[PDB]
Amino acid sequence: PVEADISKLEPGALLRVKWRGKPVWLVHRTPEMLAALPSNDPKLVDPNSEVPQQPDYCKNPTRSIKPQYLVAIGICTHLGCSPTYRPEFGPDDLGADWKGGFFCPCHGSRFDLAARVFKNVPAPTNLVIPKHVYLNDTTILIGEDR
Amino acid sequence: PVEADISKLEPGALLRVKWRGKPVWLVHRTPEMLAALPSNDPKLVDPNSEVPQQPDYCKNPTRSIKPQYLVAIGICTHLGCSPTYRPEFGPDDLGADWKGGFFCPCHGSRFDLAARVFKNVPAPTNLVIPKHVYLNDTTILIGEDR
Ligand code: FES
Ligand code: FES
Ligand SMILES: [Cl-]
Repeated sequence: PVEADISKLEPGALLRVKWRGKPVWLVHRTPEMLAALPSNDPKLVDPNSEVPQQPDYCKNPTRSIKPQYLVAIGICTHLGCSPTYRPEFGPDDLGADWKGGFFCPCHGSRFDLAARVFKNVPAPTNLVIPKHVYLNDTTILIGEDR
Repeated sequence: PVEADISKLEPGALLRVKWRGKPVWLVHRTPEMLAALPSNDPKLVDPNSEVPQQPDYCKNPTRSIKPQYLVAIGICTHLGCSPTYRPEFGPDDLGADWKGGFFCPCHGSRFDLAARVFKNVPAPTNLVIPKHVYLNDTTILIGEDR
């Protein structure tokens, strides 16, 4: 397992740590980012995380233990590129209704800020969330849980 | 880093985990084993761990964070063989005054239960102790400390 120190992870920032040769992202979500997540539901493939792409303690609307932080494996579920992080709302290239999320540059799959995949892109499932647990408020252990 | 679950490590037992290609041993020491350590001092090369073969939080008489468990890399400091674990006191082959420890089969180097090397053997230093930290009472994370 690897320890992720989020003590300096500012609002909207993304921290990358390596685990089992894979990139693990930790995103500090703002209330604004969180407020828009439910609105994505109708446009998502698996808004309720029914596909087991995460431990049960992350099978929820924000796919996380705490709303303030998203923890997920930064690998596209289509073929494995690493998606770009696009937290800004409504950029011209992604559409005015874009509420922040991730965009895979290899074949266009899109995921929201709970790493849930949108309908009709090559990726068929929400990004994988690894087992993890908070050791304390500013330290998340990735790879193992209680 | 590598997690070592010592929840089932009984008194006197030794757990082996692999870290960076190296064998890491975790030994559950009994009070009897601990009681005998100071007596080895006069016969040891570096009883106070002056040679930096370990992190500072292990630079002490039991070369460990807690007395109950010894954590060390199981590689002989002489030429690299893997020492045998000999916890029993006074076996005929090692001597009646033997208080438990390690015996390297390749050229006879001896180390005590704090992994400290005895005088006049081929190995010149105490076995290396890797950086590590307790995640909780029965879980040790090897390869990192904070
Ligand atoms: S690898 Fe991500 S859209 Fe194909
Ligand atoms: S390698 Fe251990 S005594 Fe030589
Ligand atoms: Cl081994």
